[PDB]
Amino acid sequence: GRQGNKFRVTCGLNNASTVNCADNTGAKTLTIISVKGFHGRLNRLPRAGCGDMVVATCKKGKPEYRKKMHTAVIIRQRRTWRRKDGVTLYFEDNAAVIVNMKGEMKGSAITGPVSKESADLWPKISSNAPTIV
Amino acid sequence: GIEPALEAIARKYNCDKMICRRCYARLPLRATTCRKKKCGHSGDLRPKKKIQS
Amino acid sequence: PRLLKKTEHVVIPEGVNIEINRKNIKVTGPRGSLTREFQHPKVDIYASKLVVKKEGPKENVVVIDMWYGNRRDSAVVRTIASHIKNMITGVTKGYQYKMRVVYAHFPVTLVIADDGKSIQVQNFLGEKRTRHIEMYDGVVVKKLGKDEICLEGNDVEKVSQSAANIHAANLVRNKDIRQFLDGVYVSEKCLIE
RNA sequence: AAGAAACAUAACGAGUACCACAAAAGGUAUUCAUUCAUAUUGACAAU
RNA sequence: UGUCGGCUCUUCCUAUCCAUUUCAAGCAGAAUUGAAAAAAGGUAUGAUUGUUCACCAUUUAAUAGGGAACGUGAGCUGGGUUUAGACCGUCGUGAGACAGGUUAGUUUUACCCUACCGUUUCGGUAGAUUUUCAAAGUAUUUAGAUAGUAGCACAACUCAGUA
Repeated sequence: GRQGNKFRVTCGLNNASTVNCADNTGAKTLTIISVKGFHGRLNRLPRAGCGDMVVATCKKGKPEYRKKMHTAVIIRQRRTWRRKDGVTLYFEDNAAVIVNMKGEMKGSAITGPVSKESADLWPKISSNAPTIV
Repeated sequence: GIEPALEAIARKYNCDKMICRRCYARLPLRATTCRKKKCGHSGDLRPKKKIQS
Repeated sequence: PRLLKKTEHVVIPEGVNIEINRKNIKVTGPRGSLTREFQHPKVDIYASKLVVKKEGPKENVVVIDMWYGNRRDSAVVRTIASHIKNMITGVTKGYQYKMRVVYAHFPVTLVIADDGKSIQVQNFLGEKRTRHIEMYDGVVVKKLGKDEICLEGNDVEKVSQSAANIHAANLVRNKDIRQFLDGVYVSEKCLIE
């Protein structure tokens, strides 16, 4: 579902990392299980940066979302990362929205800003994104 | 859009051959022995299977 | 088993001159000059005259002679005799190989260089890569008609190999070749004259 | 240690018993022998 | 001759899981299946269990199978097993038995030779005499028998919703 390539973003989100769900789909927080497209190495933990599709579970939310595995996209992170034009930037919290494999967003709203890395990769997220930082 | 005349010469280069049941090698029509060494120069051959629409 | 003497000969027509120097036959005829080396350490190639017809007269021949030798080595007398025979044909009535192009849906364009020493195959099965296929010295390609080319030359070993080089560059890969009957095929092999 | 004849050898094939390994099976590969048929005024292959 | 497993690390085998090159299909395409060359490069993260094993949830191009004193304890750990305390169940008259379960139980020494990794010291290679030459010493510039070897893989766009 992703469109185009993504530059290097230093992945600051580990396995078993709890992130907020900025969506409106009754899921409060998600914990990362695996990262789609991650290439394994011995003893390494899966890593996710901005705009990275992940496989996550909801440990806090409505009964129709809790205790189930979902697919999420990382939209912001507290890990400092550098754009190719010499801009060093980082957000205030780690957050993600729930999207499916085709990329179409399940919800219809996003709270707070959205990184340009995630917005350009997934067009459906940018359409629902208030601001793109 | 291929003429039957062009079919005749294209099939012979590709289809009209024998196959060793052990070599799996492509053999001429009148061949009676697996040509390749690994299959032991076997003597059991079958025609190449035709296309069925 | 071992044959005491195996002999073969090739007749020289009027317009062909053959000179032999240590298994190095040079043949010069009306069309041009051809040369080859037959480095078999058990053959004796020499010119002579020999009556080859039951009632016909003597005629100039090249005799390929091999004495005591096993059937593995006795089989090369006729091979070399055939090779010299092809030279005489090549320098008198050269060889031409007519190749016809077959495609299913994508037309294939052949871009022949001005000298005729190179060709270009484009849009083969919709591909974007372009195949060049060089030609051996003495072999010339030309566009006979629509979707057809012929190769002109004197040496049957150079002409046939160049034609096979063109076909070998346009094989269909990872597809059922009993359905994708595409490529350049040799329609027939004949003489220029 | 020189000479003689062969079936081998285009292969890490062969090479001093006990000994330190190899089988069934297959080959229009090769050498020799037996049996049968076609062998000419003309068999086979090709034209 | 320190007797399980795990952790760390190197190397080897191919009876190849992936990537590369090929042939075959009851191979239209896509996805697959059988086989050949090839062992130079890769082959994961976790819940339960001391487990090897197993069985699940993912991720991946693939998450192949094995050896090296069932590789590897003066490399670690001590979870299991396998002393001495104690509990239960069955057996025994009893002391006591139980590849039955449970809990607590000291893991010593390299400064020796070699191997390996790095690092110094001393010694040193034979037939040329055009003095514009030849040889010995010191220093620099080079030389390269030999040994090792490194780049892989995936994704996106276009080809194309085309064959």
